[PDB]
Amino acid sequence: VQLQQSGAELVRPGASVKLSCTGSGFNIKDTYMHWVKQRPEQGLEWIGRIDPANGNTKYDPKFQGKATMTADTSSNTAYLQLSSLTSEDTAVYYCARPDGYYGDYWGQGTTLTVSSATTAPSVYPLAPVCGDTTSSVTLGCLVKGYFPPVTSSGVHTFPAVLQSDLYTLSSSVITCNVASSTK
Amino acid sequence: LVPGLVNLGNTCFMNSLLQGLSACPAFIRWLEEFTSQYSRDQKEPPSHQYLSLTLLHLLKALSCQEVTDDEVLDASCLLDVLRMYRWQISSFEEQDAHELFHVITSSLEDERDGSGSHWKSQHPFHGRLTSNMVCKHCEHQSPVRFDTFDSLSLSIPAATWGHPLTLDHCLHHFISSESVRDVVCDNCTKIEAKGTLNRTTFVKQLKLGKLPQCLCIHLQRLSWSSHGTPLKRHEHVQFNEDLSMDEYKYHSNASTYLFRLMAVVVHHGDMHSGHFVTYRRSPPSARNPLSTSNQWLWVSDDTVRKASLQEVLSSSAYLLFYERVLEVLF
Amino acid sequence: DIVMTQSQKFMSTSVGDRVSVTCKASQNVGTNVAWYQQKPGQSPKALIYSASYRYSGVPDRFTGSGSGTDFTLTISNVQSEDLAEYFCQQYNSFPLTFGAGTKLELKRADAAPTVSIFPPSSEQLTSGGASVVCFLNNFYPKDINVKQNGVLNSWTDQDDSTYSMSSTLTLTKDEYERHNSTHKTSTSPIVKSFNRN
Ligand SMILES: */C(N)=[N+]1\[C@H]2CC[C@@H]1[C@H](NC(=O)c1ccc(-c3cccc(C4(C#N)CC4)c3)cc1Cl)C2
Ligand SMILES: [Zn+2]
Repeated sequence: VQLQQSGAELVRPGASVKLSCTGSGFNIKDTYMHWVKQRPEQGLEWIGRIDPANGNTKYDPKFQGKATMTADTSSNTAYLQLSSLTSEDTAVYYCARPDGYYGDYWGQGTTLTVSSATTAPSVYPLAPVCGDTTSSVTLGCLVKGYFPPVTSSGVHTFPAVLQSDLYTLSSSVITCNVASSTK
Repeated sequence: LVPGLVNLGNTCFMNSLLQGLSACPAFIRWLEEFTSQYSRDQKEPPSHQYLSLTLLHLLKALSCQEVTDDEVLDASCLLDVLRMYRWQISSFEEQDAHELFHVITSSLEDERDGSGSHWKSQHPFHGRLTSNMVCKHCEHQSPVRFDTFDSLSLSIPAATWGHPLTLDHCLHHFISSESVRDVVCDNCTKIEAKGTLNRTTFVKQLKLGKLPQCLCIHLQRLSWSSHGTPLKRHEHVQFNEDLSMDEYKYHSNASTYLFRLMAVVVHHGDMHSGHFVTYRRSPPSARNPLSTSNQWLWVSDDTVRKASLQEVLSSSAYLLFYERVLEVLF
Repeated sequence: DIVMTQSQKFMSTSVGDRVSVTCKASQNVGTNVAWYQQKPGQSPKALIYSASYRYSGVPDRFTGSGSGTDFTLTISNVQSEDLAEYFCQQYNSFPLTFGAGTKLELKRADAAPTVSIFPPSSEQLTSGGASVVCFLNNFYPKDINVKQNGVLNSWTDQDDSTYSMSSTLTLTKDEYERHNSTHKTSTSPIVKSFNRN
């Protein structure tokens, strides 16, 4: 029994978006539903609450003139509409349906990203050849400036970082093996 | 086994309550105490106790086995004595088990005041609230003001997140009290340049001062809509057999206040079909009268049935009758 | 609005420890707090409601506690399933505000990092770039401080269990060859060198 969600997508700032959530073993008309935003620094933020049996929607007043909550019964689906986006709206958005015996149902996340973007990187090895064999030594490589998401022991891989409206990533351990990407 | 109570028509708001009261042994002992108490040197004789003897006569019969097999008792005698006090029913919403609980307690206070020359004891449902105010800006606090109760009548809160409702939530909603504004503080010596220390915001603090021996908790399930139509709350409120009341005490001390469930009055249906019914513990035997039981019962006027605790806890409670117990062993 | 404040963003634990995550409320929220668990790469899981009641399938390990304004979630006889982010949520007042979240972490004996830096690759200079990189691998106490502008840092989530980090500067061709000239376990920095040839 799942609370299924729509996939991710990208838009430019100033645009407007719609996200979707659908049931699979229940009718969303039975019980209230929430949407919450998540992003690593500011954390989890509740945006609003809908009673799918009618038009009643309750909002956090920071979102009230910018988010909009809707639903449909026959398609068993609720929609969240987002307006006039900025980089501060780049986040993961969850739906939630509460339950009294089990924990409340959450769906798989829906990621949303906004930027004045596509770019495939070039990968740059990081071998200290002019150094010394000193054996107990390490090597690595990096991929520089990519957009929008890219492809055994001894290895460590570091998460991506937005350099400035494009991503960078590196890993440590030339031999690399250890159209989003185009190897 | 307990005897049933007859009900032709409109008498089951009293049968359900009588089955609940008879499940509180402290209330029965208070009645045996109250109806036999007197003072020796006094010159006025005590005023007669029609209600407390009638109520004791019934509740003592409802805390033993039925005196002939499958007997059904008749509490219409109590209706007649309540009409010797100031009470008649005018409308349908006064056929309420909670209304009758207050009619009874109020009338027992009449019997108490009516024998003022003799010490008659106070009934075990009586308790006190404490109103208090603290200044947000300077932590100074006010003297306490008291209020009295025979039942904790709890409004049922509206859903925020869809988590299940609990008796903890309804109790905290009742005692939780708001911030207050535009209020003068004397420790702040405020108003204006007429004093010389730092209009303020207070916080109202409402907690429990005297906790009763028998605790009656009421869920306000029956109310009216905006435009004169009946509104019923069907939401399940999760309650437990053992209830801690330490979180609601005014006094900040370590001594524990713990209650054990004795009976649950339930309201079933809606208009035309509506009915009051009672879950309750079975009364102990004439051997071991002091050791209460763990076999529950479902009583519906003339009908009595064995019940499991899962059935009692899953019900939609209207009145919860709790009794003070010292420690957890059961 | 309700401000929910958890004490520490990270908390250390032994494998069979007794951990208590704490939260402070802005004022009396009654009994109306719920505790959530979230493993990385997954959506939250509700554990406790009404401050102390458990949901179905939640182990006896998880104890909710608190009333009014101060609350604690306790995991006792900790298990390797319990390493995750943990949130509190208040539902007394709209908006239904959450806490900041505490990642609880698995402790072993301390370890200092091993360090590396690498000069820009020829593929960079032959395309204008000149970024230089540092690796800071396998430190156990998570805290660091490392060294200007043009800088990027990236942290791993701890594994064997240990932390690891990358850091880098992102210069261009001419300025790189023009301007050629710590951890919980050390009193001094150990950043290595590169100069030229
Ligand atoms: C035996 N227990 N039954 C017959 C006598 C008593 C009941 C039946 N009466 C009811 O069930 C009854 C009584 C009272 C209310 C009531 C009480 C308080 C407030 C209201 C509201 C109004 N108006 C807001 C609903 C209703 C309801 C019922 Cl159904 C007959
Ligand atoms: Zn003051």
